[PDB]
Amino acid sequence: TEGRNSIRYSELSPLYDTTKLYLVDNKSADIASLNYQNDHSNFLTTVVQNNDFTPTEASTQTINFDERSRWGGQLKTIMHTNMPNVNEYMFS
Amino acid sequence: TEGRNSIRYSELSPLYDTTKLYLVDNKSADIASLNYQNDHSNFLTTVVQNNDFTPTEASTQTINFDERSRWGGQLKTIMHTNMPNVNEYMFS
Amino acid sequence: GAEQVYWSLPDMMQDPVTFRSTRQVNNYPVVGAELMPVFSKSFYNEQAVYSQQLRQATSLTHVFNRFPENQILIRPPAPTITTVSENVPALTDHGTLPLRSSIRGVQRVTVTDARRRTCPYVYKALGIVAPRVLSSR
Repeated sequence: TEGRNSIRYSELSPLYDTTKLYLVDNKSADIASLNYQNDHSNFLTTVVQNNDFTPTEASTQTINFDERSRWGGQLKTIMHTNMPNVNEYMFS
Repeated sequence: TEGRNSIRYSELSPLYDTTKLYLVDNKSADIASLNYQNDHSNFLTTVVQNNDFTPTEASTQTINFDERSRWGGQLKTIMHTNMPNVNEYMFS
Repeated sequence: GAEQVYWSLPDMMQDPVTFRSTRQVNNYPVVGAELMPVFSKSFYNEQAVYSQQLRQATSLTHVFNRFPENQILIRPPAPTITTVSENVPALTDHGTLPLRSSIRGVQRVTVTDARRRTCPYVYKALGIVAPRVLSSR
């Protein structure tokens, strides 16, 4: 199991066999640059938390997990909605 | 020669068998913090160029070169002075 | 004042130790240091009083030396040695540093000040890199 479980970003230290990846939408940099036409159901967000890079030039780095191993990670979601009773979208 | 020639800072990537180390005195952080009583002939300066650390809390990290090898590096200096002909310091 | 100058080259050489890999303009990890090429030079006019007595007769009525009768407010005499700055070219050799594996076609260069700002008085800049082999892998 040792050896083949490193997680290299590009230039930081390599991790080993557990991280976390945050898919948030409340970053103040994505509001002005990437997401301009779309809303909270179809947005576009970044993973790197480095803040030496604007997200137009942060769309190039690759968080390459180690090969010669099959990876895979579980998913946890939190959603919150507010729809009325009678509305036009659901034919009511 | 391979293997035993890494240069680890503490958390960045390891280099290999050539760097440079700058002993400057014109940093704007050392003027307000470290050097307050002394002058250009007996000053006290930092080596880390990270600027996430004030130099009072940067006096803890160690740039440890790799063991099982004897190291050693050459020195180049640049000094510039202005003394008068007749003065009191040199009994003239 | 003799200030230092920093060369940066962030697409060919690797980063030196304790430097963060960034693409902001005013950080740009430094690859070598020098001195600003502005020297001094002495000339020894040796007269300095007759050459001041005669200079304000054919060139200067009373524009400088407005009060040519009061002893305290009189024009100061010129020294017997005079010093003027000058600009010379600088040829330097900075030693070896490790370079990257793949080199892109376009490259950046940057020449900064001690307070991380570009000096506008640079007229010519020129560099030559000659790769060699170091330890194996």
